[PDB]
Amino acid sequence: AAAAAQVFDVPRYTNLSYIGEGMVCSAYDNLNKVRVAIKKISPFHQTYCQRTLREIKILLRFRHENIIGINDIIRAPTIEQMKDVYIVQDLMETDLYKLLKTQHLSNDHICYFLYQILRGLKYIHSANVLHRDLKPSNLLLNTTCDLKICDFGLARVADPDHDHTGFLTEYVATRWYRAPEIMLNSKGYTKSIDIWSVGCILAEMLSNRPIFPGTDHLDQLNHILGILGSPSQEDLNCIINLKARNYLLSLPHKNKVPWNRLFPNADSKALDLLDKMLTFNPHKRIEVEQALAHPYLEQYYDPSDEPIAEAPFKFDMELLPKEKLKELIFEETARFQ
Repeated sequence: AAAAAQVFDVPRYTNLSYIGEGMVCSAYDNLNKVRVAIKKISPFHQTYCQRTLREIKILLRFRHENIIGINDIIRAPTIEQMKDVYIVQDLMETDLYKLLKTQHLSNDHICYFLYQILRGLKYIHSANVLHRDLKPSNLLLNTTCDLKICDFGLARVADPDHDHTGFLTEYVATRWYRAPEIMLNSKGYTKSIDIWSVGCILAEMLSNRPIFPGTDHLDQLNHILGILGSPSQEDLNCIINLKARNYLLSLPHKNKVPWNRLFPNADSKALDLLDKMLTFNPHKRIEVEQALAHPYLEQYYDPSDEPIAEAPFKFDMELLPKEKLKELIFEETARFQ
């Protein structure tokens, strides 16, 4: 086996450079005569197996310019010999997290990046899937500013009928990008959770800093309400959950901070769209198609060039012992043999 730095056993993928977290390496593709990214996955806890299968099932079903594809999957010919799985993807120079650490974005780059995020999200949502962890780290970029959404480990089939839960239920997705209803009464099974996260990304593109950098579960909601202000009577009436409603009523009144005061340089159309993505009430929050159609994106908007999914996930993929998930992972990866 080739050792990277330990076993990283991948025929047609010759040259090799390490790059972060199993482990990830750049390599050269001898069929396609391009460098590629290869993720070594060794998942066979139950947690890692459910995540792995879900991500493979989703990525293999999706085909879209603004969603990372799976080029290849390397594994053993038998379940017995299958210990690791290698996932081959397009090599992308950077991500939006790394870009925003060092580079101011022009309004034209902001607009183009936001257009590609929403065009990929339109496809995702059309497949009845929620990403549930959209953040700068999960938006890959190449040297010509093509953007691809990655990391479907926390994705779920949408289920708005079963989205209700108790106050401060545990949640896994990244704190700073979590919609306020996650902290109040939501399992994150509605499409409006992804639109909130895109709004947070747009704000981050405008200022090179997270707009809601909460230190904890409730601090995150306080950061949100410090900008949005206290929710209206009507938005609180939508919260039936008593502990969540009473929590909101316990908070000091806060006035809205206008977007143009936070972002005095920003295009006013960008701020009008930001406002509509970062709406407290998920029912009033803009839908992905409405965001695409917003005036800020008018230079790009083309519904005939914004495809929807051929094969949406009609039903939940249910939780299964490891042995079954390993077997599922084996079957799902069979086409690359």
